[PDB]
Amino acid sequence: LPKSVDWRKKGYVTPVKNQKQCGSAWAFSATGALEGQMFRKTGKLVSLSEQNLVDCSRPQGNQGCNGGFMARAFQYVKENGGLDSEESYPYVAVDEICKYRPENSVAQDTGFTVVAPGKEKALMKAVATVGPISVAMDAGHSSFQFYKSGIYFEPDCSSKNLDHGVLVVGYGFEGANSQNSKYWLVKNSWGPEWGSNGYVKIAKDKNNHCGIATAASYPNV
Amino acid sequence: LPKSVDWRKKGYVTPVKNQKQCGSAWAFSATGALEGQMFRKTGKLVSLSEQNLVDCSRPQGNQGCNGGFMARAFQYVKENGGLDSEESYPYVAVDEICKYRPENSVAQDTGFTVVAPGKEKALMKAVATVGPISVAMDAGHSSFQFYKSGIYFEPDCSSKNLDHGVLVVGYGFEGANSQNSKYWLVKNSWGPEWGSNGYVKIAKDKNNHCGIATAASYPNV
Amino acid sequence: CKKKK
Amino acid sequence: EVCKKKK
Ligand SMILES: [Cl-]
Repeated sequence: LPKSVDWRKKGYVTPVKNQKQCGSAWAFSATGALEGQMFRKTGKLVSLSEQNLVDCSRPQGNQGCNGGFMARAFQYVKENGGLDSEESYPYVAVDEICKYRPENSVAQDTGFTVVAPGKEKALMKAVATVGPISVAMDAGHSSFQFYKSGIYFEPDCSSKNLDHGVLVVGYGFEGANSQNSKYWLVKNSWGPEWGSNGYVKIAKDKNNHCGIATAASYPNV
Repeated sequence: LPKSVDWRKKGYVTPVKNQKQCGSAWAFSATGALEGQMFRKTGKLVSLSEQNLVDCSRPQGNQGCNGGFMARAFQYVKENGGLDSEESYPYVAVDEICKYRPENSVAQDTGFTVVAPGKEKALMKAVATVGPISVAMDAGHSSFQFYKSGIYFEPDCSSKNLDHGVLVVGYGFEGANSQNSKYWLVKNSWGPEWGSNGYVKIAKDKNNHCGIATAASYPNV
Repeated sequence: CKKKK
Repeated sequence: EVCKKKK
């Protein structure tokens, strides 16, 4: 596998978005992964509607701003037959009535694939061959809110208690040697000011730090 | 006009590039604008050759790595009949022999349109109705070199003596009021590591800050 | 598991 | 004013 991967360099990733005061990270993580897969299928990068997911996917088990799951989001897109563009269905960071219109849909999926749980090498292989991957992580620590740069390593991080959904867009390493100071390249949904540019380098191959490889998946397009 | 526009979310914009030690920003700004207009015309996003412009547009008045102007580049593309892809005419950041190949051309323009100088409302109308717009700006400040987050505002910025070419890919605002804390979304050519993933928010409706609306133009395709 | 807010 | 090239 490549020593480094960065799907942003290849056109797979939309700009950093901001969920604001709505517990909708699961929706941003799912649209990030579907955006990468729809791009690989069509050559066209089109931002998808988190608000469509927040307002419409309660039947699949999501709870809007009260939380949800990326896999249930991909299940909604499958059952619904489509998912609207963000341009047509803007984000307002509150729970609202579903306004989905098929004429505005720009994405579809047939289900989703789960990465072998707990296995960072399985996630490295999925990232290298598929594109961006949705993942769950433990973001429940003040060090995460205040993160600015460098490889994030939180001693109290859990790989099982996962309260946040984010997007792995790549992996890399700091310094001349490919095997040390390794990290996952993670797109967050807290705006471009958080993390200096909205991304965080999470320690890689350090025992599934913060659970990045515990519950990783991507839509089937 | 729309309260906000972000052409990156519609597939019009290539990933951030890096001009390195060569004064070729005018070339990156021009290929960025032509990339957006070719996408609007064909639905296909194809990275364009800045090296083609650096090496071949001296007759039109450009000076390669010593500087140039986006309108002279769009004039070159018109007189030349074409512009090669980035893949077929790679970037090497030094002045080289013109190797333009018509068989590798993936873009054309019939000339260019100029935005009324100095008018940010005219630039806003161009950005909203056309796509990404090439603009000149005053980037001669350490505050720009070390920019990372927020709306950029530099007291020493000039609106008339401009040393850099960049691409306005949209505009937006912070907060809930669309009529204040406004910004221009600007793509730079200093690599993704610079700024916010290669981008900067420049203060909008603050008296043509840093000259963004002084010398704006777009190719006609 | 728990919801991913 | 000055005629700066856009480097
Ligand atoms: Cl110009």
